[PDB]
Amino acid sequence: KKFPEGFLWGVATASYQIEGSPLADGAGMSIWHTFSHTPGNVKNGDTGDVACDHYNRWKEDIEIIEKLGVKAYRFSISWPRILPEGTGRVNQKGLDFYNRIIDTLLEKGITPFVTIYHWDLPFALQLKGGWANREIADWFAEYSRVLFENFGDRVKNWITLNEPWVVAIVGHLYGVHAPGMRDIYVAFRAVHNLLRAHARAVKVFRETVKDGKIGIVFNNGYFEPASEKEEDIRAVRFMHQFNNYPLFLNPIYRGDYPELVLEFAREYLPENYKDDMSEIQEKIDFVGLNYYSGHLVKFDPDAPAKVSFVERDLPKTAMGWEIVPEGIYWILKKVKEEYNPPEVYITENGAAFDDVVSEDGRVHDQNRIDYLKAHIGQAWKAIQEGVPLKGYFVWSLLDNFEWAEGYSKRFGIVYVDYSTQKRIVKDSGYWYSNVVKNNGLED
Ligand SMILES: OC[C@H]1ONC[C@@H](O)[C@@H]1O
Repeated sequence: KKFPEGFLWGVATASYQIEGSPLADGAGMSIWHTFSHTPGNVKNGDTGDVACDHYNRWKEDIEIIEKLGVKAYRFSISWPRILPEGTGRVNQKGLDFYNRIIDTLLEKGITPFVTIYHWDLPFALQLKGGWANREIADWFAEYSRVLFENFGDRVKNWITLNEPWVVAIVGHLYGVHAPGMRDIYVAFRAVHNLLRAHARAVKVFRETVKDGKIGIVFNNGYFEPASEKEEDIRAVRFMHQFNNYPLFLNPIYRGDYPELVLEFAREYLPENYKDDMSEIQEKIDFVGLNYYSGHLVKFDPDAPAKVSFVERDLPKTAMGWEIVPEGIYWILKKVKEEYNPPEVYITENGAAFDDVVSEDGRVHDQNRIDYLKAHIGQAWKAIQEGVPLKGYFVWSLLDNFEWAEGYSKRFGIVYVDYSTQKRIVKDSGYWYSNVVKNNGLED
């Protein structure tokens, strides 16, 4: 199964998950700093204080990417390293950190994909309401503009937001991610502001980087119905419209939220939200889709949104996520069918397994090889049926801080021994390196 000429094989990380040294060199606090330093928020009190120490070990890590012959690296920039107070003052040492990474990658022929926002909002902006405040569209545009002015001569591939559904709903409704709120009205104003801020950033990108491309990344699940009942099929319709790309792409491409999202959430959205839609339709260059698992879904009259998940005894990862490789083909087809974006990337796909270093000094993660191979094959399929998939990114290069799970979930194709900071390329890493070299699968 060979991929198109020029297909980008990548690996992906995020600033707070790997860097450590959150307050180094004049950096401002982030909301993940204050959230993880609040007892009870993160499994066994884990924080991003040290993480993978990538803040110091960045050169070695890139050298690993090079040695694996991986062609593209998706990483994110810590907003508070660049603007410690969120707006105003620019921190040169913050710029220098990412300049060195950028220059290094280009020297080695690796393509940088920069995620502008992967969840580490400056604490100083959270004090002014964060994603709840309409003014964040201005704050975000200013931050984006600084990035473009400083890095846009070298970085040509940009992503505004990582998984804005998670940012809004997990952060502001479920309260399990920073800033840790549980208010459905705040959560939907966050959804809306994330859109407005994304669109402002695209608009300034067009004034600042006349040769680049910019897009946005969404999380997606593969939802199937529990039965053939009408109501279960509809529960699936709502879950795709709410949890997957349509919550955002329907505004971007059609100028309104999806119909089942409005049925559920119109009372929570700002009163004149439609006034912002023509601006939200700012043209984007690509869609990034993240994908991990599938979910059986059932109408449920008692559930908060009239939907419950139902367990299936399929193979699961350490996260307890059902392994459903056909979901990545489905989401790929669906996105072309619904919005026909000109380019698509799988910006994250991967798995967490309970990896051990064997006596042989190796990490035999056949379970992860099997997971990757299966999904890469289904992505291959989608390409054969005309989906303009331009790239595929494994989450993650490294084992890292898995948010509220802390270090207990390992997604890397490279093992990190946190006691020593030693990297050990896993079997899956060697395997993936062979698929990049061959531009696809042997089977
Ligand atoms: O849960 C796995 C990944 O999902 N997408 C966002 C990442 O930061 C996260 O680690």
